[PDB]
Amino acid sequence: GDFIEDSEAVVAVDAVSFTLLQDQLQSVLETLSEREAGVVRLRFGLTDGQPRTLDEIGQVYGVTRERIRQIESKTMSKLRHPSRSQVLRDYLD
Amino acid sequence: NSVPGAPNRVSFAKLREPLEVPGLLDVQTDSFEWLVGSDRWRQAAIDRGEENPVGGLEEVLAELSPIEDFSGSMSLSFSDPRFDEVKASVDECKDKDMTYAAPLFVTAEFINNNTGEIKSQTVFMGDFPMMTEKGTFIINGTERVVVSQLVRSPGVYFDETIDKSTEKTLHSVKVIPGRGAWLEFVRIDRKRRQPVTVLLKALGWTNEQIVERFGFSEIMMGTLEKDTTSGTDEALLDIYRKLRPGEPPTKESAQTLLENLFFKEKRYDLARVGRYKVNKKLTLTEEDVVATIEYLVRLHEGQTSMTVPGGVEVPVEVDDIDHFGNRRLRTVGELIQNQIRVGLSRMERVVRERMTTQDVEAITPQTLINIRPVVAAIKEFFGTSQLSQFMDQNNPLSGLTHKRRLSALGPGGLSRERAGLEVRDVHPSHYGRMCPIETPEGPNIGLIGSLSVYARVNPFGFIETPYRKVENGVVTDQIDYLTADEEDRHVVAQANSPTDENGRFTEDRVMVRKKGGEVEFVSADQVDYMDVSPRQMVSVATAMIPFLEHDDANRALMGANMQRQAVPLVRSEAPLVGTGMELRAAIDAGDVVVADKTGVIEEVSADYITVMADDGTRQSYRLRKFARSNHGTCANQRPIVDAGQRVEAGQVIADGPCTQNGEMALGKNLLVAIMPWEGHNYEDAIILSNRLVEEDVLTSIHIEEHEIDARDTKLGAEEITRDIPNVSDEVLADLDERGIVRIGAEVRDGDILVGKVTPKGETELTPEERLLRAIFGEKAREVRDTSLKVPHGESGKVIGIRVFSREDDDELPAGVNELVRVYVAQKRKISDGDKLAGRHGNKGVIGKILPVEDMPFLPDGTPVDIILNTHGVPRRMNIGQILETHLGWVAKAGWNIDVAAGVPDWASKLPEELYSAPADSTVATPVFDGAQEGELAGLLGSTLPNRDGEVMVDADGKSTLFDGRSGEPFPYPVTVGYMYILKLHHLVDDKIHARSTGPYSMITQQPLGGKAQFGGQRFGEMECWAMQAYGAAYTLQELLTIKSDDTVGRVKVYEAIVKGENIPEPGIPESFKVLLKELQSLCLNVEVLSSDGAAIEMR
Amino acid sequence: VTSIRIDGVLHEFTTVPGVKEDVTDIILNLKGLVVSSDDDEPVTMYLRKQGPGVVTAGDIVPPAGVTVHNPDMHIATLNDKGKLEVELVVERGRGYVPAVQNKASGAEIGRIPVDSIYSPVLKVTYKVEATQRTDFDKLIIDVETKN
Amino acid sequence: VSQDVIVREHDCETERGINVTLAERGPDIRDAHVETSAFARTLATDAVDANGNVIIERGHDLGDPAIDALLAAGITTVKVRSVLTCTSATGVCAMCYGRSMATGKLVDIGEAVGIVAAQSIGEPGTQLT
Amino acid sequence: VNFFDELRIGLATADDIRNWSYGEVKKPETINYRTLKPEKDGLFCEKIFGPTRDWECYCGKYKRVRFKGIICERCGVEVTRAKVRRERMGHIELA
Amino acid sequence: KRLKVVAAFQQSGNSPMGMVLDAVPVIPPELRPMVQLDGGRFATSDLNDLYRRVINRNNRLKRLIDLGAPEIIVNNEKRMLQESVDALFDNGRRGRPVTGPGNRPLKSLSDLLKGKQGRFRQNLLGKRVDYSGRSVIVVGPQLKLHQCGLPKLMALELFKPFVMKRLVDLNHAQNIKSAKRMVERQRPQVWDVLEEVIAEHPVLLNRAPTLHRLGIQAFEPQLVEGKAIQLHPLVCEAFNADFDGDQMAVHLPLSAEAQAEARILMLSSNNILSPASGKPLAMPRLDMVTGLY
Amino acid sequence: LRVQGPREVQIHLVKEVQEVYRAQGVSIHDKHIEVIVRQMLRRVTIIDSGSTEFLPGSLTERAEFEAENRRVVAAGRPVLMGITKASLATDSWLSAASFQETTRVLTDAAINCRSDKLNGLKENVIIGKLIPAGTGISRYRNIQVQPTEEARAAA
DNA sequence: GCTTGACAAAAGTGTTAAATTGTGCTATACT
Ligand SMILES: [Mg+2]
Ligand SMILES: [Zn+2]
Ligand SMILES: [Zn+2]
Repeated sequence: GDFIEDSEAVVAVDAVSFTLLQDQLQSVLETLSEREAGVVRLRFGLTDGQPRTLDEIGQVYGVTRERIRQIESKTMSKLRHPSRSQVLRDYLD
Repeated sequence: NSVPGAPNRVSFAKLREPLEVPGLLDVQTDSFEWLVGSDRWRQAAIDRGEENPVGGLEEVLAELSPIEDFSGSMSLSFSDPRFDEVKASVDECKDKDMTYAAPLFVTAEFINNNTGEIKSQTVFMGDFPMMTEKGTFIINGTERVVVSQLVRSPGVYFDETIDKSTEKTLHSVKVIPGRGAWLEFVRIDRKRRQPVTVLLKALGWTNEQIVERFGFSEIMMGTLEKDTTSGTDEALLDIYRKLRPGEPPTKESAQTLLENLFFKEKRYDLARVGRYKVNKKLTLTEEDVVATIEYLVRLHEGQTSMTVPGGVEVPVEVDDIDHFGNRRLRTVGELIQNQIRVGLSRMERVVRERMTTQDVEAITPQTLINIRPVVAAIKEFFGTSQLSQFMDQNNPLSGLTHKRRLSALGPGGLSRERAGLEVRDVHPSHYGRMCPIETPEGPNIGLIGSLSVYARVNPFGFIETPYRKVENGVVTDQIDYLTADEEDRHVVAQANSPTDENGRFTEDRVMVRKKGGEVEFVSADQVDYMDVSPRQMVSVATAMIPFLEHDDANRALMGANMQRQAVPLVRSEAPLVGTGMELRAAIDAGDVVVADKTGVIEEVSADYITVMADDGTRQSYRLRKFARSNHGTCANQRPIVDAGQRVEAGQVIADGPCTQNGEMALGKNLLVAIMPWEGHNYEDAIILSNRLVEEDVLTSIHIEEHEIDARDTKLGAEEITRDIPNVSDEVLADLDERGIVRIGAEVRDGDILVGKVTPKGETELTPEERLLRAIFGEKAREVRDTSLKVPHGESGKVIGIRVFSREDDDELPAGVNELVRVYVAQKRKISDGDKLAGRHGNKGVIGKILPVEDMPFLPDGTPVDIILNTHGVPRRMNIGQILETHLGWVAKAGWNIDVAAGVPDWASKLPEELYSAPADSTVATPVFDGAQEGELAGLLGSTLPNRDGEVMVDADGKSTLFDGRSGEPFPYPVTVGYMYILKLHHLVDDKIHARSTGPYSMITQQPLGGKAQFGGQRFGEMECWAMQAYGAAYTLQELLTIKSDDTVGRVKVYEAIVKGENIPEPGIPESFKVLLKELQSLCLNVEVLSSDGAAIEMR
Repeated sequence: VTSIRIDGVLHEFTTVPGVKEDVTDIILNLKGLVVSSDDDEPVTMYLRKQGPGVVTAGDIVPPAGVTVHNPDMHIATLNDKGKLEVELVVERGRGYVPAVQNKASGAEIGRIPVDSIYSPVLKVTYKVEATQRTDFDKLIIDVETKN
Repeated sequence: VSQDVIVREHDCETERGINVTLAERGPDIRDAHVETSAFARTLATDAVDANGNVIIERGHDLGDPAIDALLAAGITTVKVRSVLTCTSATGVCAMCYGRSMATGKLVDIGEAVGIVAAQSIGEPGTQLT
Repeated sequence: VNFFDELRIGLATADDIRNWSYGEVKKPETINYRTLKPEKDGLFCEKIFGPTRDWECYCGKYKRVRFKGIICERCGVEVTRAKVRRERMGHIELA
Repeated sequence: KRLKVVAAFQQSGNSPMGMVLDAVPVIPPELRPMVQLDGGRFATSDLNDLYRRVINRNNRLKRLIDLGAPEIIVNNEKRMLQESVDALFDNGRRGRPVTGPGNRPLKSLSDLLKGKQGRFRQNLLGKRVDYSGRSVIVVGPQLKLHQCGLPKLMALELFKPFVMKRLVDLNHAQNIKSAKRMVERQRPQVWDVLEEVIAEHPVLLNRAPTLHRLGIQAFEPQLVEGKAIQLHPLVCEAFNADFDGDQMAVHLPLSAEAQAEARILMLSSNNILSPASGKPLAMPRLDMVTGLY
Repeated sequence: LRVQGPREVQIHLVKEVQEVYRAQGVSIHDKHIEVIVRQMLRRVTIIDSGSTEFLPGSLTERAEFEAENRRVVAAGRPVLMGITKASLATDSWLSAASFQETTRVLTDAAINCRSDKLNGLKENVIIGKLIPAGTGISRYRNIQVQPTEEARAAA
């Protein structure tokens, strides 16, 4: 019985790097327009942890779901832009 | 010698072996051949001894036949066991993880006494594991050995213990059967307060018979005079309530109780050993229970002779349980027989009951027979039993001594903890039977031992030793094998006593052993038998220590143990100074290839060797090549013969792992210097020439086995694949299509061997993780990565791959689709930290290895390979290691006489034909007749040159070494020579461990120990004591909180080191929280109170 | 000699059909090769032998600018089925350099790295004799080489 | 049994002690062991020769010089501070315990001398036949 | 806290035992032979001892940390860390 | 004697009723886990079969009570119920112990606490620890008394989180993830970094068995080639260290206090005399005697 | 003990113990032995209460016996007891449980309703507290450090 | 800079069939 690993045990190096990843995102997001960053956070549920539908994010900014879908595509090609993405690469897994 | 291809190794023995060493694997093969009773055993017991040989299988089958219920209306009879040809070959089984077995068949006859009908049916008992030529079994693919157990033979044994209080004498007799309750004098079934007289009447004998039979016994009359039992049936009642308390008896039950307990054959088991022991010494007979009490009364009285009332006279004396006459030794065949007997009796239960509820005339031998419990006994015996062990093979010698081991532990014997030191001590009767010098150093000492060289096992389980009988001061060629009982009968002449012409006593008086055994000096007049040769008492490994007679038993034991600890080298050089056994121990081990017919070699390949016999027949032998052994050593074999070569039956065609030219080579011959050197070789440490690295003289290979399977999971099927969810294409660079490492690849710690994947869900990815997915566009994959990687701290080249697929027909346990095994191998150069040793018990780690440039080096410019510290030698009584260091130099440089004109005085006793040997010739000094001190000196001067005629060593075995560091000579002459040193299975690569963070235990959060788990070190009770004595509270707290059990604190501390912040304050150890919970579960209310507020909650 | 490549074998621990020596016991033999090279830069030698016989260093065909100084040396013994095709790489250096693993170098799965001994010299000793008062010292050194 | 015994204070101040034999009856000759008994201790009371001059004051460490000095004056016994007589409420006191065998000086106030005693006693036990 | 003063013991009364308990385990059942999930009311039951996964009820209707400390009206499992599965006790009421 | 028990119940508020159980607590599931090993086969604590007998018998008792049943049957159930709760708490303490397959007795709740393998000695008074290693030891003759040879591979793993930080400080690695891979693959840059972090950072060395506190001492680590541990020859006496192949454990003190205790209290050169006889220990011996003699 | 009195038993036991170790060539300073012997004499048998609060035949600590026996406005005798029996008498119930006879200890503790103050060092080890010895003593662990104003000036 | 409508995938939701699971029962006589 004492040879069994605990698979749900917290690994220190990951929780720390996850803390560090949570830092780098907060920074990269600061390079986006207030609404651009705000839409990404709600879309993926960064702050709350609860993701939101395009219609729901359109409800906070007062637009259609399609408008949000558009703003989403743009900020993502902005995020995909190498100057923003270069730093997050090593967090692949 | 006497072996066809035997290499030429000159002996100093002054005697002649009258008897070749017996086949020393015999103890295993004979026991098994008896169990299966093949014609090879038939002829043996027919051509001598009893005329009705009964195989072990038939023997246990006679006990079953017939099966008859209380009615006797039906009888199920068994007979005629039969085996088919072995399912698969040994090689095939080790590969396919099956067990080497022959199916067994039986004839089952069921008879109905009412209808008089007969039903004969052939029955399949199961696959019965067979024994290899080498004396082993293949159980689920692993080679295993069944060690023989030491036990107390059934019989009546008396012991005299002085009264703890009155100091008066008392016996105290015991009778131990094969099976059933045991009695002691009547204290029975562990029920005290029982007079021995009350039962003597329970049989129905009237008191006058007591006064008639008791006779001269005074306490025999006073016990019946004191006993208040009146009548034979009333005594059975005083016996009935003590034996069966709680049950009101019946005259039918009161009488049958005693009859059924012992006399009845079913409940009480007469042993052939017990039946033979007491029948001569005096199922169970009423006649026998009287002679018991009679023997006892005539012991405490002091008479040495008891003539039974109607019986024959025998000595009345105490018995010794440690005397081998009373101690067997249940061999492998019997250990199997007993486990079969159990399996049948469990089946007889289902056969008996089955008859009742089965519709009659619808019952057949099969319908009553269910074989589950019979095969289970066998399978459950080989696994989980302590007498069935994984064969110990790092070298042929280790394997050969594993068989031939006899241990007193196991089921049917005493536990390791209870037995006292009286059984561990060597008895005088161990001589020539069980080697006294060989046992474990751990707290198994004396419980495990190895059978002697000439020892042989009796059909009854008693060890016999060969002797040569002497008559009228003349030793005959008659060789008689005697047990311990018949050895106490006679006077055993010493092995070496001067021989006279055609042979007879020369020395005025003879060395002899008495029945004490107490040694004595008497003339040639009174002797009967003599020893077959020196080293009868010694075992195989013990007999392999040159100059054994010069080393204290302490260091000798260590020396034997460590020979079986060595590891096969790539080169495998044989010992320069040997003993007798090296030749015959390697062939009898089976790790060498021997030819069974005279003939000539047709082909020699690294892969196989074929020989064309004079018989016209054609024999071929496939060579084991880089085969991984049980513990990871290398079994590689090499052919020693060439195409044209003629060869003779029993010769050696190919060398095994540790052998060279037919003799055991457990190590290399090295040039040794015994000076202390600059504090490097100190306190048993050793220093080495870097030559031993560059030239791969101590190098050895090693092979690890890695295994992974793809099974069916509730969420899908596991798939071996090359696709891994998150990796660079670099890690996969060495994987083939299917995702298994390519043969010939190089693998580091953490490299992938077999890629595997298992389904996962529902995942619920973290938001921070799902954002990167959108950005870099890598779909979160459907499955987790569970893949086979190489353990931390390991490395090598990929040797071979074995794949078993369900898609392919193959075979596998339910749920397992695919199994792939990967074999990694590495060359291990001799490394600082590895453990080396000689045959004398001298051991040490390599502390340093120097450039061959700076080393003590002889006048030739010949560097020494090893520098051994002078200080360890003198106090350890191992000085034999200095002798062989001298002889080693002799054998390496050659020598001459000493003649002319005449032969010098020392050589007179006498080296024969030994007067000259060339350079590099190999020597043999059998243990108890070896070279002698005089003969060493005479040889020590001899012979030049290095090349130039100058001599490098004097008659003291010393030389002037030049320091390779400063270049100046060492002020004094130093001893140099050649010593035989072995590389041992403790290696630094395996023993170096380190951990920072890693897996934790499930129930306790502590790190889990062992290298497999990447584990941490145990800081124990005693370590905490030391910490407390220092007064380091913060160190002690740290080790016990944030370095093990503190689940939040251990991740914080990491967070602190990586950010270079201060290390935080520790929390509560999880183990303590667990303790509170475990006490609560006992209904113990445990509250943790503060100063107040009273109860604190752990959460 | 640094590394070696044998067509049939992908690694050190197998056999070759018809050859008496296993690949590892052959590498041991090739250790005793005493070669010499003008160098610089690595250069491959070549050895191919068929049919029965005994292979030796003489059977090694050196490239232009290298030579084998003990062709008498036994490598492997071959039989009717034995065929041995092996190339050897000779580099230049000094001392003893342990086999460089091809994971560290750029080599592929086929290359067998081997321990390399670059030591022209074999065995060396010396001695001195003074020049009585006025004594001086004269030393003799005994130098032997591998050829 | 001894693990909770630690030095809790500098001085309990008791005058109590035990009488060490410090040889005897000669010449007409140190006790075979004054090294494990008298040395390292601290004097409970002044050591006085006849009639006499008080050759060593109470509280002295009793090194090697002190035993030589005392021996000259002809003192065949000395009263010494011991943890047996120590009156400390908790633990024992430095003065009563005496010199630390490790430091060679008065024991430190943190020292846990029970564990050290336990180990000092048990360690050689392997050598006890 | 890591600093407590006293630590006390006593006989646990049936009432103490019942107060510790987060439920009475009524069945000698460990886990389902097919799904391998904890059987309700048995040993391991998530309703009493706790959730197998963090902030995940047995059925899953409430899967999110958004509402901790609410019980699923269907499966009756509480939404919180699976760590409580280590801290929580049951009881048996003897007949 | 009988008073000692009767008196004990007066002063405490404990109702003596507690010695009879109306209800039995049940231990949390993770302390009696059931988990599948690698390959899917399952393993669980003995506690669960023990709890199973109890609840099985209690439930049968309820059943017989409700039907109505002759006392012989009902009383038999209560006797069985009593024995099962015994086995649960302490198995074999009365009668033959409840056994599983192979006739090995099941581990009771009492079996957890008691013995060398129980909670106290196994998991409480000692335990396995992070930031530790071991290897075989070799002689240190060139070392200063306060130093030890540490295998560089061993040092690397021991200090892994330290160097990971350092090589992120120096720009060798851009993020912690890269730093971790850089150490695992042992890229050559790390070595120079290791010497930095290891400098003047002490470590504890222990050899079992630990007899006196001197069986643990702090030293100054020195990166050493090879997989063995270089031990100063003057500390053999205290550790009772044979070079016949003994091994020693290394422990890395972390907090400032722990490192202070190492340098001040446990440092090799500050512990010379035995703290029993006061005689010198690190004093020369063996070779060093005959050399000076 | 009964003849020569408590302080003389100590002298005897130290001499006796010290004789075995002297026989085998071992040097142990008497104080180490004295530390151990001191723990055997620490209790006294209570012959009469008389108004206590103590029970006859019970072994109570000498200091705890002296103070509560005063009771403002109960006789015993010095008691020798071996180290094993002595350590079981210790006031820490979880210290006694970890030592030996765990079940016996826990059952007597739960009936006496025992409260452990966690003063001893083994107790603090088990719970992860700082042992009350060496650097863990209050006077040392509460040390406050600041640089001298003279030092801050030099900066 | 954003919105509309057409639209298909995705996700729920209710409705039904299939499977899984629980329980009762078996009457030569048998203790
Ligand atoms: Mg040792
Ligand atoms: Zn004091
Ligand atoms: Zn739910």
